[PDB]
Amino acid sequence: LRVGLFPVRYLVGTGLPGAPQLVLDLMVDTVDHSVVGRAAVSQAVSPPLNFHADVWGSYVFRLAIVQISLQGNQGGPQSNSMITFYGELLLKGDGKTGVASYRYYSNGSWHEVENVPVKAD
Repeated sequence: LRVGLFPVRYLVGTGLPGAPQLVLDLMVDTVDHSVVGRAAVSQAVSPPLNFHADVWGSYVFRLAIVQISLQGNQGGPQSNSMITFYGELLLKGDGKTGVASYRYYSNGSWHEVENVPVKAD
């Protein structure tokens, strides 16, 4: 409801057959430097991976990287559900490309995807 917000969609992954794919639909508040949105992790493997989380975090600019830290769960930050997602995006300063790592919880275990490409749109 305040002026300072914009959306952005990031596709995180190598894009290789059978590789994990993370889609982040993010809201960015350029005043408080805060971020909120959704994470979806899928993989065209057998069985199908359909992981989802409400995510939140913040961004920081260092001179040129824009670093976005995210964590997530079922419901968001006011929910007391366990954190099931952590992500760190190291985007180039234009906010359109970069590298990312993340960890997600599924089937009683953590799964980590490290240093994969990031693109917007």
